[PDB]
Amino acid sequence: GSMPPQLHNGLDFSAKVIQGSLDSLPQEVRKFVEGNAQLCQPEYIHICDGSEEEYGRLLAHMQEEGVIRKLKKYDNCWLALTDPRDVARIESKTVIITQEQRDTVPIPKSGQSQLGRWMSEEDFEKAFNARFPGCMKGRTMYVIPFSMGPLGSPLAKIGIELTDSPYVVASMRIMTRMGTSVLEALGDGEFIKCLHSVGCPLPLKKPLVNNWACNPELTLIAHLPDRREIISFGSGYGGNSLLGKKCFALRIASRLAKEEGWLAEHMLILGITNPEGKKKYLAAAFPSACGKTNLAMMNPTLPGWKVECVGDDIAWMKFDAQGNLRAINPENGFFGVAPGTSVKTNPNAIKTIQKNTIFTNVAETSDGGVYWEGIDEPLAPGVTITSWKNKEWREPCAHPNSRFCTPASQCPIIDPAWESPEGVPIEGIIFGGRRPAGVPLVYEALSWQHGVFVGAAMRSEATAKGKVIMHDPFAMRPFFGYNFGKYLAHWLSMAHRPAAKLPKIFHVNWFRKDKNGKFLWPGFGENSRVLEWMFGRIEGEDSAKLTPIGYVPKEDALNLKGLGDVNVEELFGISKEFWEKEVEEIDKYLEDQVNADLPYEIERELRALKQRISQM
Ligand SMILES: [O]C(=O)C1=N[C]=[C]C2=[C@]13S[C@@]23[S]
Ligand SMILES: O=C(O)c1ncccc1S
Ligand SMILES: [Mn+2]
Ligand SMILES: [Mn+2]
Ligand code: NA
Repeated sequence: GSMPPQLHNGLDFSAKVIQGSLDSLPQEVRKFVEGNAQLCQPEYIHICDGSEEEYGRLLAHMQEEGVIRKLKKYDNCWLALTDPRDVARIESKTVIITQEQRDTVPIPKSGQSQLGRWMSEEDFEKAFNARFPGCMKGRTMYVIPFSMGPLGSPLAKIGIELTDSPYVVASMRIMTRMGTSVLEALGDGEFIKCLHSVGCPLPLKKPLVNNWACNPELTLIAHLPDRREIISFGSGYGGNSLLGKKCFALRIASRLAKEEGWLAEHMLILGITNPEGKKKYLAAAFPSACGKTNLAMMNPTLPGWKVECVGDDIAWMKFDAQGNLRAINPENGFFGVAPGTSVKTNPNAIKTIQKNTIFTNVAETSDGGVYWEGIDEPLAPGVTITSWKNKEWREPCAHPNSRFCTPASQCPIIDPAWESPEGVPIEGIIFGGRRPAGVPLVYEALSWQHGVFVGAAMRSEATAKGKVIMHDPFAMRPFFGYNFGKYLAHWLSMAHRPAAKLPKIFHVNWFRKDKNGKFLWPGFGENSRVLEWMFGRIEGEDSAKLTPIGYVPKEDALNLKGLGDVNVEELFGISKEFWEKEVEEIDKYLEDQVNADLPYEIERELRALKQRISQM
């Protein structure tokens, strides 16, 4: 873009650019970069090109400043350890700004909304002014041009993230498509404006802990959908700082999707091929605490079946002119929870993460390897462990929210269409939650409307003493870009869309325990048997029986060959007393939390379920 006019010498930042050119940027890109540079006062501006050279040098530099360590056991893998105050998304400091609160969250009947956090426009200007002026003093402002989705896909959308964190740059290179080709594709078009800062201008006013710059007290993750802006301050943690992911691809994206006729959801996408050489794509939404990544990369136990991964976290879906629900994975990598990852739980992840992968808050072995709880692999004596707190270890060795951040292209079961610009046709949508009692292994919704209800009704046992069953509709509770009632209405409207081929909707539960606490289902790759049943159902097979909660596998329909005796009686048991309570808790929840914005059809599904249960 062109040089700003000025009476002095404070507005044109061209002389501080150390890679790239303000002149070569599209006009609105320069205005976004230069205006924030005027505000944040970085020492330098680096316009990222996405090259391997850039990446390699940025890593080595972080290595030089003690901010990351090379993991010598592996091929180009790296470890970051954070300030223990900056380890996770902070929901209570995550907000969406709109003129009217009701556009962002429903106004609850009696309680506080659990479905979002609204902040007023005026409150946010004050909060911004108290954080961003001068915040990058002494630092480089990196400019990251990025695409969500395959470059050029009709479903893809472009952002520009400004950040003062090299860690965010490196991770965005993995988790998005980043660099010069994006700028060239963008041209004079529109882009989501993403501004991030760790909130630690130099000279530092407060102690730097573990060489991890952050500002926990002023952490604030804000979304301004009307301005097409995401503005995030004080956290380097991925869900807070990698703005393409939750901020853009769920919060901003879900609101855009509502307005444009598509869906942005917290779903994995997998492709499954059966022994008859037929392949289907499925999407699944489980709470953050559950195992999307494991299901998306499942190694099936059933012979002749194959599972391939399109994505493990976020799906962008649009019914096309032909009525097919086409989906893309808008991301470029996997930002997976490391603990619990083993050759038994996810052998394909184990394979993926030994090259070109950045790990955060895991333990390090003395031979330059990684360790965490649940890795389920012994260490040779001699090999010692440094914890994620940078101390010798024999409390966990890795933070429970520690991560790997790995390229999608490296997954040995990555689907051949995982980057196809047209997306993949979704034929089933799976909801699920961790339920120790009452809820069967699998059931199928009676209708589209019943299925949307099933999404809305999702509950799951929270990670621990005492247990709590929390609501998490569509697995979107932390992620709604707008009023949940209106999101319900948007999903319900798909039934009325000309030509739409509405996928079958299922609900799963791998967690049911019997009368004495015994797991009723062995899980892992045996979950391929559930996927088999769903596959058949989608093909029209007569393999279901009706129950009050929906369809379940009829007698002998579920493939149990090789498993022995399975207590299907208890696993598929439906208790009237459990379901009476369940429907009441769902009622109370929807009435309070959705209130005047609850669609008629969802109230009707509630009444119908109540009625079916009453007739048991
Ligand atoms: O089990 C368990 O855990 C399960 N199932 C189904 C679905 C989902 C889960 S977790 C989540 S989160
Ligand atoms: O909380 C989430 O669902 C999540 N999913 C993937 C990667 C990071 C996060 S913060
Ligand atoms: Mn997620
Ligand atoms: Mn309708
Ligand atoms: Na560190």
